[PDB]
Amino acid sequence: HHSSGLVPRGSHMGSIIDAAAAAGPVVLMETAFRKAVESRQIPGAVIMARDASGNLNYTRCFGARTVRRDENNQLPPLQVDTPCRLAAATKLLTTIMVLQCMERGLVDLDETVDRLLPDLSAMPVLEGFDDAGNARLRERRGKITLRHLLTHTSGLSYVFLHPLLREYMAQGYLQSAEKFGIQSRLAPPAVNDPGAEWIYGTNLDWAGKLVERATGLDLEQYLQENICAPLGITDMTFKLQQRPDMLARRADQTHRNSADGRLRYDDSVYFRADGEECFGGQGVFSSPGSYMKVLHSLLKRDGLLLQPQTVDLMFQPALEPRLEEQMNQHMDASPHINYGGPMPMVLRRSFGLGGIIALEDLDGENWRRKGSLTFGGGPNIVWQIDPKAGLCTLAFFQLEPWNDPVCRDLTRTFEHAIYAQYQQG
Ligand SMILES: CCC(C)(C)C(=O)O[C@H]1C[C@@H](C)C=C2C=C[C@H](C)[C@H](CC[C@@H](O)C[C@@H](O)CC(=O)O)[C@H]21
Repeated sequence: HHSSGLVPRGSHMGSIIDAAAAAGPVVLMETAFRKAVESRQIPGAVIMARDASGNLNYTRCFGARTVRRDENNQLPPLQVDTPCRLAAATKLLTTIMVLQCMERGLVDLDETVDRLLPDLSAMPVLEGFDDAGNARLRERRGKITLRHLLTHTSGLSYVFLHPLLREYMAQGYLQSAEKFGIQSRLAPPAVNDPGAEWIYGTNLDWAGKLVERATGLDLEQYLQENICAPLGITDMTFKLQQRPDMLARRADQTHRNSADGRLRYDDSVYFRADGEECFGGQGVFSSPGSYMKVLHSLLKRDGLLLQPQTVDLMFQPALEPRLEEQMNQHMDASPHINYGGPMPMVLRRSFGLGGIIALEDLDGENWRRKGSLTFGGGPNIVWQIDPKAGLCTLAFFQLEPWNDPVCRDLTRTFEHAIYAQYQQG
């Protein structure tokens, strides 16, 4: 029997083991993250999950925001409020800003870009190269609309992804299209006509210019007034170099070397210069906490950023059958790029406004459902919103290259565990 005036706890090996039940999925998953930090496989990570109701409000932070030791010879922690490089996780923010312009009657999604982006309309299509080493350029067929930009179906690509453009750079055509070591996302030509194929490209850099020109505000000021202010966010900016308080606390980028799998400090150009202009495809710095506030508002359909019916538009498959099948073919054949991060490498998908849409359940009732929206950012950041499950999640790393196996595996383990314990319906 228990001791007088003391709580009856476990008094021997039998009842102490039985004092608490076995470890559930989330506890086991946290141990995997702690082991990855301890064994030096990752620098650190922040993982977050929320439902609409508020009953799920889960945030865990592991490890360091850098591999560089501080003034006290320590590795400072990656925190929920640590300023991080979002890279392509910026695209969701820019998509929201575009849709607000639509709501306010400043733009129409199906109007051609010619009016606000005559500099894009005038850009030719790079068809190939001549034998002497000269670009063969031609006129675009059909018009680019704002909806082509939001769905990556405009004909635009990225220089570091398409072979025609990689050659274009090698020939010296983009020597003068860069400042502070940051290359312009507006200078390079298109590689196809609009509507022809899904191609990942500088579409949101152009869409951000459209927002600036539609509103008469620079994207930074538009961001502050229309996304940050309504959510009470004070640390989300294109202009990190103008915020000494964020600079003093920011993450460093870490890179994993292909040869020995070791983590090294990545002296990224993006952390020493903001660049002259706001690039809505890649340019925002923020904390995981503030990014989750964006995801959560969208999940809740609380009208703080967009009207609920406009948010619903983001989750609708935007691609006609021909493009849907071409995008899926491309993505299935490109696991070395892997736009979908932790998702199964073969999956029926479409593209919405702001990310990839799952057209089927990822694993029946165990994980993300049909209708879920997702994308990511370079440093292994992955976000998703799942209206059917009533969940949104984010996994924030500051580690390149994209599609790192350790990060992807941990991210999958995180989501699986959260869905197993907390998914509803
Ligand atoms: C500039 C990087 C960008 C496009 C904003 C970005 O976040 O896309 C990420 C997001 C992810 C969902 C899909 C991606 C598709 C293709 C790439 C492997 C890309 C990461 C490339 C990056 O590791 C190297 C660049 O940073 C080079 C440069 O900036 O010149 C990666």
